[PDB]
Amino acid sequence: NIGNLSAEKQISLYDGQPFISEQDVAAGDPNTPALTIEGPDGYVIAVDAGTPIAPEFRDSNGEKLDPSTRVIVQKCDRQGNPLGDGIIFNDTLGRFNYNKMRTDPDYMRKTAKSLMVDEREIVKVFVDVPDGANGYDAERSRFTLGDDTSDFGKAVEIVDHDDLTEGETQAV
Amino acid sequence: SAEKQISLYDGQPFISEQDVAAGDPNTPALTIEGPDGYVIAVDAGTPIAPEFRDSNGEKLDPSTRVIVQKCDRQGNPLGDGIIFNDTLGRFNYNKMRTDPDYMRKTAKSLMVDEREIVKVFVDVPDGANGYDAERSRFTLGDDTSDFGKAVEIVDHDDLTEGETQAV
Amino acid sequence: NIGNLSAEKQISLYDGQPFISEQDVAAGDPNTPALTIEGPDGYVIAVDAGTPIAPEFRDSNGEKLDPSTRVIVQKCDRQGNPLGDGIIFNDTLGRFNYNKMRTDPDYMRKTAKSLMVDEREIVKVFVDVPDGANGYDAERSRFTLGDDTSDFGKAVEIVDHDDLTEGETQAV
Amino acid sequence: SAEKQISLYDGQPFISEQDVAAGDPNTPALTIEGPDGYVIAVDAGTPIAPEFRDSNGEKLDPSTRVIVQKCDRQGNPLGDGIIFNDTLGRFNYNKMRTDPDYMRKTAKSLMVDEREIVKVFVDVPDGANGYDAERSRFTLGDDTSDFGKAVEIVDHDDLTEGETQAV
Amino acid sequence: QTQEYTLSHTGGLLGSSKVTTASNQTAPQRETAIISFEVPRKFSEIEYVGQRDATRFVPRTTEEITGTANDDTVVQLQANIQPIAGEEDMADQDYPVVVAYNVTQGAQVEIADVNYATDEVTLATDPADGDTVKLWPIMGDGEVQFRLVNQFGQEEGRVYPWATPLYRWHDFPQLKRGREINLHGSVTWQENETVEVLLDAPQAITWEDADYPEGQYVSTFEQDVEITL
Amino acid sequence: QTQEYTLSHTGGLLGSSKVTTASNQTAPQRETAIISFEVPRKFSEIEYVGQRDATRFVPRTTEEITGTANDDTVVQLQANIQPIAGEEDMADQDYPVVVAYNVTQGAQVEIADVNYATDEVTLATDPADGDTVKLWPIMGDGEVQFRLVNQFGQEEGRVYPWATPLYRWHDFPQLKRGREINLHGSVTWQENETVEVLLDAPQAITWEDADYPEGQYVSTFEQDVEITL
Repeated sequence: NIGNLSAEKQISLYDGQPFISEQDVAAGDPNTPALTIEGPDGYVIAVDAGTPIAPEFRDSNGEKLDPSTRVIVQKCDRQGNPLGDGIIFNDTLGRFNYNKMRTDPDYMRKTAKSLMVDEREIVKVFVDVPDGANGYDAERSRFTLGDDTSDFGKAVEIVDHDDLTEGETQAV
Repeated sequence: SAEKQISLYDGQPFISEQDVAAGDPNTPALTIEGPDGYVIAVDAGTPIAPEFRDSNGEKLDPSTRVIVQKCDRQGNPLGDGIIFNDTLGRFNYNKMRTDPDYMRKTAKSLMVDEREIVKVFVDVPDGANGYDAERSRFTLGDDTSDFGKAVEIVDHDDLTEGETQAV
Repeated sequence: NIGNLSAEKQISLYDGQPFISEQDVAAGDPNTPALTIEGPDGYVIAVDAGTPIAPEFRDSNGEKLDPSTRVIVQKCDRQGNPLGDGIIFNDTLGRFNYNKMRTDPDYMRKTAKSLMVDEREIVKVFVDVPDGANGYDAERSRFTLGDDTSDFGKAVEIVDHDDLTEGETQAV
Repeated sequence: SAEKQISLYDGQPFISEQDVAAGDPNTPALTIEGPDGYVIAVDAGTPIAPEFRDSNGEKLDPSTRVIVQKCDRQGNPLGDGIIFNDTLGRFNYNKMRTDPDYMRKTAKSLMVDEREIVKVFVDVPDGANGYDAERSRFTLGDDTSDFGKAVEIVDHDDLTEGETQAV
Repeated sequence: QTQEYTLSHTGGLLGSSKVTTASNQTAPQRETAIISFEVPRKFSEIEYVGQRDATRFVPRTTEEITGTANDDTVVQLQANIQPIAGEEDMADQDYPVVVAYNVTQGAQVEIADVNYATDEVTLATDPADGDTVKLWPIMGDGEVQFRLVNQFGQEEGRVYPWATPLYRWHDFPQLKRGREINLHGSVTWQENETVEVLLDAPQAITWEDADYPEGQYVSTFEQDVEITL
Repeated sequence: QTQEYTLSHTGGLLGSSKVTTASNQTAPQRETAIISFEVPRKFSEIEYVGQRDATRFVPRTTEEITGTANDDTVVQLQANIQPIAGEEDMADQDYPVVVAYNVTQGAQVEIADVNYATDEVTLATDPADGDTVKLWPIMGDGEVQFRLVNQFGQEEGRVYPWATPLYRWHDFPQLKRGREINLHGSVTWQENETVEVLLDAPQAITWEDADYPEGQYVSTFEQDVEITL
């Protein structure tokens, strides 16, 4: 036997998924996103006021880039268009202490506010490398947005669009 | 229920048989005989598998004939009451055992009290091979199937119309 | 998406299943069953008044045995014990016309009456070979009890014991 | 009555045909076309005899497919309204022309006004022999028989629902 | 706006891009996949209904047999053979249970007789030493099931949990009303909610060889559906 | 009458007969099974509850590396390596990420340094020409799921459709309250309703080699449960 489950499901995103995308990045090029999350069809995903990130962003030589580096998560509507009203997690790079912050409640770093993503909406991870630094690679890097395995950390909440009578309201 | 659907054949105890020679229609090759406390019944139409072959495992001459016939006690044939006057050269064994239309139904219904005989007389006219039974078989019913009928046996003990059926 | 289904499920049994069993048989040995169906646990199976059989019973040399051969299906309670009150399909062998009867409504041959099989009850297939004939093999033979693929023929009705409030009544 | 029961085929005037090559599903091998003042009708199920052979008088590859399809004016295919999406390697010609069960009925009914086209597209995928029509035939009905259906033709002149059927 | 339609092992409503074919695993028997059905660009949904909808599936395997100066004419096969609809009389099987083709002589190889359940065959002709022949007997002794995919690989589960065998598949005569197949199951799948058939058997399967004589396609699967446009 | 208990990759509550271990498919990546859990003779049921119940899984692979007169000291691996809980300092990893063992010299082979994400390693010692060494790095870059069986092979489906990765598995430090694992899922299975874990990855897995030094068992899986007696 199996136990029934709700439509809401708790997950944790990362690099090696299909619907997410990525690309390499060079120094001094903030407008080039290294990660492009993209809403699947017939799905909504939700993020409450605070959810962790694991912003691993290393060099080709597997070294975290300069602490002067900065990360900006950013919501985007359709049209592949950035948006300012609606933005999460403006931070540096040189502040995470990767090896612990993936684990510890205090080193953990959450969002600024909540978020919702319709069937087709983009989110981008812009990376301000100052200049003259080492280039970015993605295969030597990871990323997350939730801690669903643990018991103190939050996680991403996915729903199928069909399973709602408030779907029209959340579409508005 | 007390009623049960069955289908008879050669290798049974109460039935009996015997070999037969050419030109001897009064010698019954099969003798069915009422058991004690077991009435049986046959509606107006029920199959038969009149397999009647030679010593050499060959159906006898088509001019051969089969006559089923009721008999009361005394080992006595009876005219009022007779079923299945037919030839031999007619059945097409391999198919008639299976098909609904090559199948062969009786003339009329029948009942058999606790002691009543039935005989299967066989008119081999002449110039033919003698009959053997071990290379031959017989049936009266298809209870397994759907379209076809079967023999209705009842134990005499479980009735109150037993006297009426004895009349 | 998938459509919901009832507890009752329509199937057709045969040789190459696990819970069924079999064995080879020799001539003149009716009490040796060639097939031993056996109730699985947490299951009931049901057979209405009429359901087909495909009693393929061939020789080692892949030939149907003597038409004088006979087949008897028979219910059995526990104790590995035959039972007379409760019996299906007394028939010969030389009557099926295999090649058509697996298919055709008229050559089709159903049961005598209905049946039920609790979580642990046996059914046996006894085979009266007259004598001095060819031995039986099973690998060169098949068997069925239902026609679930077709549209005119019946099929076997399985249920899981947990999905019933009448389970106590059908246990009695 | 004005209604009449008929069965179509290749050698007729209003119908048309053409040879076809491998891997060209958009080339219709048959083009039926409404005559003037002669509406026709096809109920939910009617036979077809999709004989489609090679130059060398051989049914093409079983992976071949046939798609009957309605078309309005403009020589234009239409999606809402389609009949008989099927393969080729399925019919067993010699029997399906006769038997009731090898017979093949349509998906749904149909009507054809005075100017409306029907097409028979043929998907020969690849690696196959080209199609010829002179070594091939086609039908849509069995009016001769009893169990089977047929095409219902009517002359438009003898009606008052002609405008409704034109809508 | 619901219209019935037909599918194939090739192209059709999918352009040979929203469908794939595949062989199976043999050394470890695995309930592998051989064929899929991805919804293409256009449709709103597809529906399958066993007990209402039909099916056809003609599977064959492949091997390779040399020849000899004192050629044998006789072969054995590790793949059990049966008829299709009735007798094993190759003239009237409704399609043959064996196909053969010599490679040196680019020509057919006709059959004389079959050792039926022995799973051996006698041929009509006499092959030559070092001469290659390709055979395509039918496939039996194997299961089949359906299942579903949630746009990734996360399976919803399966259509109908119980399997179905292929010797049985051959046995039931296709092409006869009532005697048609109608499985059990009832499903629906929209865009990119692909379906995949599954098969568990020892033996291989063959979709194409490019030397099979009869129409480029060794096997097939074909099926009816009820589509919303 | 509900009591919590623990399972293992070996015996325990199953006698090494109601459990099996198995490797995986590599050349075609397949979401294969490596381990099962059959209910034994006795129990009425078993229960798993992610978000309440724990889990542990320590996977390692295997290879074979020769040596040379002018031996290299250096190796590369086609299996991505990461730490477990924090740094790659082999002294304080909470268990090593690599194990090595020379075969000729039936002795360990200690490590000097690791090329971390390069997936290469430097050793402490100097192997000899034609000298064999066996390694057991950890396994990453692979998924995992659970599922269920209805006494035959007819799957009910799966516990929780979405997978979980193994580099992540290593990353989360085991042995720490709150930082423990608690997946999602809630199930129950009675007698012979076996469970099977599944894994999809390129690389192999190893349960035993009979030459692994540290305790006869190269890998493990261990788990908590809530049993009705």
